[PDB]
Amino acid sequence: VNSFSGYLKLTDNVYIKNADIVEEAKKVKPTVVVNAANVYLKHGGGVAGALNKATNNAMQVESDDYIATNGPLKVGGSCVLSGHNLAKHCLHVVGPNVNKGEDIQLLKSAYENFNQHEVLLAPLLSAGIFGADPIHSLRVCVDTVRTNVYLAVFDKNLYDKLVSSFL
Ligand SMILES: Cc1nn(C)cc1[C@H]1CC[C@@H](CO)N1c1ncnc2[nH]ccc12
Repeated sequence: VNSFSGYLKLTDNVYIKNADIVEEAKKVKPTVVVNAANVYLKHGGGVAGALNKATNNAMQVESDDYIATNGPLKVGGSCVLSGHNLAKHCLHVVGPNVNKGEDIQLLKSAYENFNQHEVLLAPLLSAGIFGADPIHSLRVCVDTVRTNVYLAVFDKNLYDKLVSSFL
């Protein structure tokens, strides 16, 4: 039993809700919140911009030190950093950004990072400003993640379509 509330159950391990991931994290304080990161950990917009703003830019400060030490992530890769006031940890995961021409096949690799964590709050990778088809992202999520994932979808219209079209 966990404290996630109001989710629709899609499969044995995948759950979905129309929610603002910032507000969900603040309420639940999950062990792991997933960020829709880029390889530079520049949290300027999209989910990343919103999560960072909610930390009063502390996420960005920590991220800049991470990059200065380690260099950029790989597309499809991840790193674990602090969750600040939102979660114990933040798993920064880089899905391909179609608006950069990045291989959508890397979306499965991106979701594989979730399997290193027993329970996560997460957005649909490569959705929103990363330009991928959110229906496809949900399919890859369900077919790749085996741990318990609670998916937050900001846009109410898109959520209804993901549910209604889910196979
Ligand atoms: C814009 C945007 N850019 N990216 C990378 C994702 C999004 C939006 C669109 C689709 C949805 C994916 O779950 N997503 C969010 N979902 C939940 N909380 C959120 N807070 C802020 C954004 C957001």
